[PDB]
Amino acid sequence: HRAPPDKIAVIGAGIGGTSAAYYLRQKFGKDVQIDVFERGEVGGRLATLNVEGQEYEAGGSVIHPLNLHMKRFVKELGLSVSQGAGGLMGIYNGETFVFEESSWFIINVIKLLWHYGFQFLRMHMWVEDILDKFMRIYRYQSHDYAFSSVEGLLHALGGDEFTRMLNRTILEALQKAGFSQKFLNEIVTPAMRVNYGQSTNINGFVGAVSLAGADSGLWSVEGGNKLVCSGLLQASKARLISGSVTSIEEKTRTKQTGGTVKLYEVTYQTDSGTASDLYDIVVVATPLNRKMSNITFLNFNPPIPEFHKYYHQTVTTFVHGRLNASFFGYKAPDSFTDILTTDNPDLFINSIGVVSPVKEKGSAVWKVFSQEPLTKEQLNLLFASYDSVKEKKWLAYPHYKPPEKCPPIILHDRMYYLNGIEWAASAMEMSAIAAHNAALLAYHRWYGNTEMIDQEGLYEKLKT
Ligand SMILES: Cc1cc2nc3c(=O)[nH]c(=O)nc-3n(C[C@H](O)[C@H](O)[C@H](O)COP(=O)(O)OP(=O)(O)OC[C@H]3O[C@@H](n4cnc5c(N)ncnc54)[C@H](O)[C@@H]3O)c2cc1C
Repeated sequence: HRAPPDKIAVIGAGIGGTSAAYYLRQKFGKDVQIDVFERGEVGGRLATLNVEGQEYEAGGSVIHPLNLHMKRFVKELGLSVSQGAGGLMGIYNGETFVFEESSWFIINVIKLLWHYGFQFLRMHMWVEDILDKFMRIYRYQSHDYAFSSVEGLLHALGGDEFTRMLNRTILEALQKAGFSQKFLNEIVTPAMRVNYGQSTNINGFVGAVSLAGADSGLWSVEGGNKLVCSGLLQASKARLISGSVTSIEEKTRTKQTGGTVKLYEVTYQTDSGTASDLYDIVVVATPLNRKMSNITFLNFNPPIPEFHKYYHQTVTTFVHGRLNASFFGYKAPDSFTDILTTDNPDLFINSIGVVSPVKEKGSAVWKVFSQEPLTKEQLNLLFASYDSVKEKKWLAYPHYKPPEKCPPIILHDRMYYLNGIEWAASAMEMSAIAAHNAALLAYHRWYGNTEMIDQEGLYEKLKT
């Protein structure tokens, strides 16, 4: 038994930050002060963007059914789900379509059998086994077990298989599993491009998450994914502070009872000028690039270990206007919503797809993933006409460079960093798992419940 903490800072009003605030509240009780910093708008990558009067998801867009944190949250917050359908889908290689979906599902079955055989089925079954192991996390989190390291977490779910996938490229992985060069370049690679704007040179684990994201049932939050952030924030009853955190420094206190412990001074800038406050615990729920969150770490002993890592640029470009169906090879096209690309370096886009707005109400609204800002020439070559154009540059996810070691969860004595998780998978639910885990870990670390940390073979014992 020990003194419960007075103040906790959470840096970042992301889905990660606000999820932390929520779970912290659940572990430390109503008493503890929780402050969430946000230099920008709540939601971070779950922003929207106004296009001819309506809001569209510009960052985090869809949510899988096995995203239980987001499911439980939308339920608890009483938000509505925009579980819509989609449309038609094709893969372009820079000459023609290696594959196009038909209106008859049986046609599609036939096409995919001829072109790929059972590889469609076999990937499914390989992915299910990965997912199935991964779902163990919920049971462990519902029983409050924590993990000090993204690797250790994965190990606890899938054992060595999962830690080896992290160090493998999803290409290596699927070749070792006997998937064909054809299927890898025609199916798998486009999926990587659309999802993570990178090729099959990304973490096997990320990649398998990616491939479940072609599973069906998908949905989004009606009104914006970013509502989930503000909704949790409210429901956690944390104090939201608009300011760009600049610096974080250890100090020593003096508990009335002659204490001598280590606090963290967080300095942040606002309109008015500089301001600061002292915290017993810190959770960083933003990436630690100097381009993404300029926090300086002062007088630490020992120094925070190396989270130095780089994210990948993806530009979401929205266009109200009609496509150039002839730029993909149609001439007189009888009658055609999403185009994915193969890894052809003559292409300048990752994907291009008609979108619906967040609210629920040709020449329509399109969404273009590109590595770089689209030039006038490329917009013109892309669309016949366009009334309006909107574009956000998004350090969106890691530049997965396997083999590599995920950034720590523990930066210091009582300072935790959840965005390490991205290097296993960048997704909404992944931020939620990390936040949950980060909260548990901090709690167990504060109260010294070492029986609850880094416990292996949990699933067996927890299994009936
Ligand atoms: C283009 C795109 C598409 C995506 N599509 C999907 C998808 O289809 N499905 C899915 O599940 N996920 C998707 N994601 C991921 C989704 O956005 C998740 O939210 C993501 O894993 C975490 O992003 P975040 O900013 O919400 O969280 P975090 O990165 O954990 O939160 C970062 C927060 O910290 C704040 N911050 C930064 N610096 C400071 C500072 N100095 N002081 C205070 N606050 C600071 C930021 O403003 C932000 O709010 C997508 C992301 C992008 C960019």
